[PDB]
Amino acid sequence: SDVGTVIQVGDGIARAHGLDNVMSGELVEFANGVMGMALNLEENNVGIVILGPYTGIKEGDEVRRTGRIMEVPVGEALIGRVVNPLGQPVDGLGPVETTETRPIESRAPGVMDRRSVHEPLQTGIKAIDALVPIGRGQRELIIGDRQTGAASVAIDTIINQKDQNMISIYVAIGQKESTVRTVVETLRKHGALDYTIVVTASASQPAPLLFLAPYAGVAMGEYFMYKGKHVLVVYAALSKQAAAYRELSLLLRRPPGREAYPGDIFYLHSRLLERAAKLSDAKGGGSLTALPFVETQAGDISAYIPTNVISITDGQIFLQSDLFFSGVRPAINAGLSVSRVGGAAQIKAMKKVAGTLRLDLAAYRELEAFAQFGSDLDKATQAKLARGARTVEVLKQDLHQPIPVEKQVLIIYALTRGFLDDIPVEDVRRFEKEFYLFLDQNGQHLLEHIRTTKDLPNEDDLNKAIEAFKKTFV
Amino acid sequence: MTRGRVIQVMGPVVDVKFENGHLPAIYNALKIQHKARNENEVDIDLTLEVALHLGDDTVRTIAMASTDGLIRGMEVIDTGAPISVPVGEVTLGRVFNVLGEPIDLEGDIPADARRDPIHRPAPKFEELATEVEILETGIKVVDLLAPYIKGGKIGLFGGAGVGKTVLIQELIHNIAQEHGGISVFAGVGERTREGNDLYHEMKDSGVISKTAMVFGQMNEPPGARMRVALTGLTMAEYFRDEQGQDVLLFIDNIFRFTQAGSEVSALLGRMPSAVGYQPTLATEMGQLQERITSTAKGSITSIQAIYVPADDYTDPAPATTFSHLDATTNLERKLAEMGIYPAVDPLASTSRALAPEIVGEEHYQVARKVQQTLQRYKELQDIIAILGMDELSDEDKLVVHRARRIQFFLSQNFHVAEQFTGQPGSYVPVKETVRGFKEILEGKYDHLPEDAFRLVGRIEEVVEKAKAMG
Amino acid sequence: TRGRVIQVMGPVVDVKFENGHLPAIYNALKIQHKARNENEVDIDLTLEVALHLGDDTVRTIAMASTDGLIRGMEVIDTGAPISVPVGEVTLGRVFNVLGEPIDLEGDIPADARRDPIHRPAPKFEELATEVEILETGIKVVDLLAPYIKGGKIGLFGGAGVGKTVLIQELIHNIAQEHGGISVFAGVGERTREGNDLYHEMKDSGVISKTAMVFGQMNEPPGARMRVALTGLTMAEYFRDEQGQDVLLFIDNIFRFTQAGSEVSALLGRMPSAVGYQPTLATEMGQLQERITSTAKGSITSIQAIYVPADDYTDPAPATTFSHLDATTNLERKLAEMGIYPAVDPLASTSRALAPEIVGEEHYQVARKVQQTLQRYKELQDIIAILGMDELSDEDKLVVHRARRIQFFLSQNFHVAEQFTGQPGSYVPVKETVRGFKEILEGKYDHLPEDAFRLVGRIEEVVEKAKAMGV
Ligand SMILES: Nc1ncnc2c1ncn2[C@@H]1O[C@H](COP(=O)(O)OP(=O)(O)O)[C@@H](O)[C@H]1O
Ligand SMILES: Nc1ncnc2c1ncn2[C@@H]1O[C@H](COP(=O)(O)OP(=O)(O)O)[C@@H](O)[C@H]1O
Ligand SMILES: [Mg+2]
Ligand SMILES: [Mg+2]
Repeated sequence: SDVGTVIQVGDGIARAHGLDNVMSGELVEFANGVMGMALNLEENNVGIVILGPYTGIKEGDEVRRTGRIMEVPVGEALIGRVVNPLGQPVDGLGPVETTETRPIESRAPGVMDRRSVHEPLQTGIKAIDALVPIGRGQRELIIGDRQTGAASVAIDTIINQKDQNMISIYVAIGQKESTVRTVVETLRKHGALDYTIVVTASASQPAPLLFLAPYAGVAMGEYFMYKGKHVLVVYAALSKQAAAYRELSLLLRRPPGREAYPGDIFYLHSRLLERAAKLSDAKGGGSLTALPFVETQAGDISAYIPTNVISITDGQIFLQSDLFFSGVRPAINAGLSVSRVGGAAQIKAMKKVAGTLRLDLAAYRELEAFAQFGSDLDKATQAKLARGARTVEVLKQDLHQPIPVEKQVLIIYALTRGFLDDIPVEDVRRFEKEFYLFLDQNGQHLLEHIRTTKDLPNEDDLNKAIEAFKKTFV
Repeated sequence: MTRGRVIQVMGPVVDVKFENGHLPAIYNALKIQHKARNENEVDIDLTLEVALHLGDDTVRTIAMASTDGLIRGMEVIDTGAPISVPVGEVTLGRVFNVLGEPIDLEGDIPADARRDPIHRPAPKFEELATEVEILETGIKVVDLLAPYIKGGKIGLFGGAGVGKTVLIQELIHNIAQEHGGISVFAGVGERTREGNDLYHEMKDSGVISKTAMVFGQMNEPPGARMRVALTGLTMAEYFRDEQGQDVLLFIDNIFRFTQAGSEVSALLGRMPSAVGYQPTLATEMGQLQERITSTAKGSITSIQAIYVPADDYTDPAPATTFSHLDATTNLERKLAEMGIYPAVDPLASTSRALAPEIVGEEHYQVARKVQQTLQRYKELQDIIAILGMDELSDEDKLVVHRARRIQFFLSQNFHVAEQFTGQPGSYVPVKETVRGFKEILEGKYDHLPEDAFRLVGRIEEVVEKAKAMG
Repeated sequence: TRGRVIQVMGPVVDVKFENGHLPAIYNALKIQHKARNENEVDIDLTLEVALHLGDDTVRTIAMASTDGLIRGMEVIDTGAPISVPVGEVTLGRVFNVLGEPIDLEGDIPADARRDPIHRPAPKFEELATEVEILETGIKVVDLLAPYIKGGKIGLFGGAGVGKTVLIQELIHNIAQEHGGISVFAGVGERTREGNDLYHEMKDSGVISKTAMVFGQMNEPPGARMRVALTGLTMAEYFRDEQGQDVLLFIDNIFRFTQAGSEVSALLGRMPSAVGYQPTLATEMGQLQERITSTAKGSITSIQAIYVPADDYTDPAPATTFSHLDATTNLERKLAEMGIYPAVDPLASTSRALAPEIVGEEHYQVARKVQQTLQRYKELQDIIAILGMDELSDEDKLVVHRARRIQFFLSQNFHVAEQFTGQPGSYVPVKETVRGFKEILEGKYDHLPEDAFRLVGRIEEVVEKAKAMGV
């Protein structure tokens, strides 16, 4: 009925006899206070997945029913904490003091509740903001390579949210716990802790928690989304959540699939990633954008889980160790990367000057092999190569140094309008830095106009400013 | 009277127990409508499809929605037929999910509406038409180089931002204007953001009013993602068989349909076939595709978008799909950047559809000369850039000057394009496009500037555009 | 109470308990049996409880051979997991997985402190989070893979590339200097290598501060599963109670997962990808998370990790990568070229090189070395055909230095004298960074490339060229 007795246990699952009225997905309690989740209802037994240490449970022990589905605490108090996939604090600092709860398995918004994505999510990285823009309500996969700096992309994107009126939720899945603490101390220093709330499920935890962590993060995000806020969610590794679920489903003896994954592994991640939406105004106007991150082992994205997520998301940003060692950092491969919202996720000033930048980069990439023979080329090809070298130089950036969008737009304008093709390719970085200082000193009207109208300033005044700076460059 | 009980719940899979003499057929739909008796329970409104008879009066089923909150001993009702969706005029201007319930906010279909089963055998051998018939679309490039067959399967290939959705809405508009056919759009494994975008774009087009539309979202379970294509096909079949007309069916990603089938096979525990696909790959594809044909009283013709899993065309899903294509159409970002819309380059289609019968006398001679001229110009495009600007300029300028005029005359002004630029848009018959290209190949129009040939309808409007620009 | 043996299938044994007093999971069981007649043998065997079955029955994993067991033998539940001695008494001794000394120097007293092998890992509040560099005296590492004091170091590589030689060189260079305790755990590798290392430690004198635990290839999978946890417990005692700085050397932690996968099928699990156990990541994280430094002490862990076919996508190495602060990846191509130690200079992420510490002097040299070696890889396929003439002017300036940088990254080890005919060298980081800056400045472009091979300081390159007759 509402009680039973344990008949088998081990490897983090247990089979129970009884509990006839238990429902799929219900929370369940053993005699020690250890919780479990009823995942398999079969003819005569129940397959229970244990959410703690199982070694205190024996065959013949009682088990009892809680009568409720999985729920998560939600509220402004979680802000600045570190918590479990359940709402439990992990940082010390005492309890969290939430006032309400949210199911882990809420439905995604429908067709009719969405508005098209139309406002940007500024990461502060020139390459991203210019060539692979991200909007609010978008899902973008960041496929890194472990020798490049792939995790700093998400952490710098989160730190850049400080003046943009955004909540964020870092989710660490199957990470080492001293590295999730290194992330917490990094965010703390930034006062980025002060928005960032943080969910962690480290490699030592039971598989079920690692499997629940991304859903708990999204459920904490949706609270603020439906109140009307904009939230950013970073999934540290979905492939590890998939591995945890595969382990559970093999231990419950379900049919195996392509790599021993169950038949609903695609549906798991579809359920997860379709909760990130841009709500329509009748629904409040809030949004939730997701950034799943994946580490490659050489460039191979042909694994089953990476292919699934690639098919589900709206774009992917590619970082390659070949570019990273040849001096190109952040090391984004603009040719292979894609964003399908792009254009709609940019301000007017950027959308004005990014197209020519893209054209110049593509022409340079297709001309690269001719560069070895420069003395022999026609003047058109020499011009193209000269522009490409400078474009690549200006797209470089230093780790943990974000740039405001208006400064990004101004320097890209300077490049694409020909002002920068007098400087030697080795002076381009220094030129950019000194130009930013010059702007700080006396381009305040231009900076303010861009900030206020999201549009390019007057061309004549802009040209005068750029020429004036060149009159003092050396 | 027959009603069963839930006995096993294992993810999207549910087992149901029935009395001995009243087991449902193997594709029937089952309903669970439970009201929470106490606070320890939850409301559920799920639908199941029977998949296998296991013995001992139990059946194995697949859920069309989430199975959270189910309880053993819950009561299940057998509807006595496959999923049945509404058909007819009420479907026009609406949006449905797999079960035939509108997911738009514009109300719901009255209970006395007529509803057809989603599962059904293909038309009999005697019922099929005895000969081939070209479907004229009014689009010059297609109707010349890659003519659609009534009852044919056409593969649509292309990149991003090249004009797929504009070409689809223009086909829907031209077919409904010049032939009088409705259409059905069936997105399988749709990103929900892209479904909302497509609905609002198509609404503005008022081609939504012809469009009648079914979506199977990426976040639905595999059974729903498997069957959404069949529900769309049923709504098109109604208009072929009842109204006796030529219909258009668009399937966004046949690959996602096959992938959902593979996931369902893994869930039901069948042994995987080569490259991990379900053993029934070919049978499932054939059952879907063989219901798209031309009969004595109408036809269905399908534009299908096909994803090649690793750019490997020998992979089982692309191979089994390509086994059914009558035609193809590829879109080029190079042409979209050159400003040549529609941006089409549709070569394989020439060989089957065009060549032999219909076009084979007049139109095949014109179309072969167009293809040979554009192929020559591509080879010239490498040498043209440096040397060839001078060296082509006498000998090859005769080819290039005519080839660029042919390349510009293949573009066209679409009705749907009027919202981007103020051009009314035109519908050009097949014999007129055969005529114009024959003239340009004869050199009647060489004195006119190349730009006069761009983004226009019949050949005469080229003369008018040139006369207007000088 | 007392149980009985029911089944014996190699390493896995089923035991039944009578009065409803089942042993808990991870409990140790004893089978002690003196022969009843001349048709039996004496048994003294230990088992670890793994699963509970129905009908009062348990699955256990034997810690020794199962030959000789009969159905019906009596089994004693000791009431707790395997427990091993901790403290000063462990220093200078050699143990097996059960805490029994295998050296000939006596036996540990019965009343001594004895700690259990299974334990939860330290919590988030108690973790140490600061990076100090550890100098190894090895040029490639200290430049391109710096080790962290109190961090995790992984040495990846396929068979026969130099993992064990490098581990022994690291012991030789660091253990004597270290002001703490050292622990070594041999897990599934060669008894000959264990005997060698023990005698070298003895001769040096370092053995007076060192505890060694061995479970080698000849052991059944239970011992190879639990020997690493025995060593870990011995190290945790010194980290926690004495607040000491600990060095933890583990040789081929891959054998731990391999032994788990050996027993999994007999335990009754379904296979996962590439034939591993479904619980690979969980079982690996259980062990890996206990090896960490806290506010009370630090553990500097250096592990050798086997890559089954140089295939780094194999699940065991792929899962190990997420637990390491720094890595060194050894390359068979270098090994075959004779470049030892054969570290692949890219893969290491140099991670400690994490810009600040190295950042001014050392980071610019390290990144300029990696940029030069990246360009030379791209050149190597061009180089063969076209490249040696065409590259000979521009790119030969890169190739000429890349050949020399790559030969200078090799070194002669103290423990490799039987392989090199030379004594070893110890290079401080200042001299390394100086030498590589010189080679990049072109101060040595004139010396023959062969002089750079298997030396220490750059002055040694100059001397070797002099001897060659330059
Ligand atoms: N016939 C056309 N005439 C003018 N502009 C067009 C035409 N076809 C496509 N475009 C332009 O290209 C864009 C392509 O949009 P769409 O068809 O939705 O892209 P996609 O190929 O991804 O489906 C249009 O929004 C419009 O700007
Ligand atoms: N530093 C070195 N100098 C000379 N030879 C080496 C060195 N490292 C490895 N070798 C050669 O490679 C062989 C295998 O190395 P080993 O330590 O067994 O690597 P692994 O443990 O990865 O198999 C050694 O026997 C030796 O001949
Ligand atoms: Mg499109
Ligand atoms: Mg070895």
